Amino acid sequence: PGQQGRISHTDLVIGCLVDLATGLMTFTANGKESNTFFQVEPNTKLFP
Amino acid sequence: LFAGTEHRAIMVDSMLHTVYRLSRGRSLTKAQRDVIEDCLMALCRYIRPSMLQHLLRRLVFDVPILNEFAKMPLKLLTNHYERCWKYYCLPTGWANFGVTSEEELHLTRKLFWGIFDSLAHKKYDQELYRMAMPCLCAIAGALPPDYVDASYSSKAEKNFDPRPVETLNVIIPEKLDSFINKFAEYTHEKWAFDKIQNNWSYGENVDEELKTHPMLRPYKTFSEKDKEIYRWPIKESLKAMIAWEWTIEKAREGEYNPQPPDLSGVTLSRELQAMAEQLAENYHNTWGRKKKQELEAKGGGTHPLLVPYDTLTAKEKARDREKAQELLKFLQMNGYAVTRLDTSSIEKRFAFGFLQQLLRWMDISQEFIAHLEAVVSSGRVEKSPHEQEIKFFAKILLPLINQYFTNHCLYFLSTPAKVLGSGGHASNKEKEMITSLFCKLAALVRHRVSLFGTDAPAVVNCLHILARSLDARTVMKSGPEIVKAGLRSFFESASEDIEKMVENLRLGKVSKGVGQNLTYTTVALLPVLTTLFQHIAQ
Repeated sequence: PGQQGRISHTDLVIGCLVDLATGLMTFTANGKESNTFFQVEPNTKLFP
Repeated sequence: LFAGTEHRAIMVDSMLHTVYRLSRGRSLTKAQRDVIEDCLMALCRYIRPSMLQHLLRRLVFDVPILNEFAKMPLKLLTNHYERCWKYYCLPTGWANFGVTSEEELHLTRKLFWGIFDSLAHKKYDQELYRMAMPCLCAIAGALPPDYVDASYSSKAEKNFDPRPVETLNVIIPEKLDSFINKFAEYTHEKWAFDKIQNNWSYGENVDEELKTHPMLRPYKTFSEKDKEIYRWPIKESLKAMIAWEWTIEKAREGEYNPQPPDLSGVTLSRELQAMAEQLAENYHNTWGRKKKQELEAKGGGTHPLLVPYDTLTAKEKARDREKAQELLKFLQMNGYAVTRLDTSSIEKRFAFGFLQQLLRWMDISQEFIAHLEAVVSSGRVEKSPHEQEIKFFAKILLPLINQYFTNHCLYFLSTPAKVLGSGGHASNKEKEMITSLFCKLAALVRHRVSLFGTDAPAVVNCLHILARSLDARTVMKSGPEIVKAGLRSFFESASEDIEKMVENLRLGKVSKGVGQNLTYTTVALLPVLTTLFQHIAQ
């Protein structure tokens, strides 16, 4: 939270991981696992 | 090549300033001065309207004096506004140049009015009236008739010298002094809050490159002097504030960050914003005063930025206005209410005031013509002291009327149901005032064409244009009985003149009043009446 000192010199890096066999999608904030996850059916096409 | 200097507008403005200064230069021959003037004009042609804003402010300063050097700038501005009129007038504006910032519009209003008043007060000079014969007409065409300036108040102020009134002979409240003391303490606390927002933690260690001011110590350690030295700006400012006939009163008589954010959300009235503007302007005039006191040692090259705080660009306002707002909010919740017209937007419009001045000049025309015939009947006065007023009227006002109303005929005829013009429709008051002006001018010219002489063709052409501009339906349906009666009087007077004329053609009269009636009819009335009938039918 940066309602104070909102400007951040640091650059954010969001990482997206997908397991094609399990159809599972997960995210990392700066190497820290995020709570959000998705599950997709087989044959799904996904674009970054 | 200067056309696309958007990335170097700063250097362009510096160059324009330098060339303007060199034009305003002693020890320069006529040919030299002409070279500088030509270069400045040519650059202004190709330069974007936005860039010239600063030079327009400086010229708003200089030109209203109407001194010898005011000649060329009148031309520079005439050409600039004639070329770039759609940039100011139309909401869309020219493509690739944009639209006015509303500060240029405020400056344009001020320029128009200053030149107008100065030239009215000046004695007739053919050369000067000729330089303003290309006239404020370009400025008026650039200005929208419906332009409403955020602040419409008498400046009551005058190169530039601010003169404070010193009340130090009176006492000052020590309760007040302590109040500003605690306010400065709390402002130190907000300053620490601001460093925390900046994310830099003020530090015990001393270091210039962190910009962390080592000074930050327990408040108790401070040296007594620096306290009142740092105070003295605040004390001086508040002192000037209570000095300039602004009262502080108690609203309700007597008898670990900061949890509450001091936010701008609070609503403020237009007049309270005007008072904050005036207070910020007074703080900036005490500023410019100490600045000038420091600078007068060198005595030359006065800083151009030093100008009235409201006149200069609104960007600099934010800071002083914010301090004034937070202060007034603070003293309001405490209870120290600070107390120093409701003009409608319609009154604030440029066209409204322009028509007001035109009607006032029409009344002046009536009065000095009356005095003129009174002296002609007996006790003739050859002097004619209203000479300057007559010259102003004929040479300036009539051409201005013609051009302005020719350009903006649709705005006056426009109604919300049907909008002939691209943008805007005139108010009912403006319609009434133009109708009143037309009727007054008709009465003025009536039986006095010989008095007007060479200006009578101008009078009749202005009458034609005004007639085309009139929206009679609105006035007759919902309009003051004064204006309705004036228009009815015009019609009945025209009828009477025509019957008298047809009788004179019957030749029952011997064959002076008959010549006056015939010439007035033919030259002025019958054409104007024809034009009005055509406009009504259309």
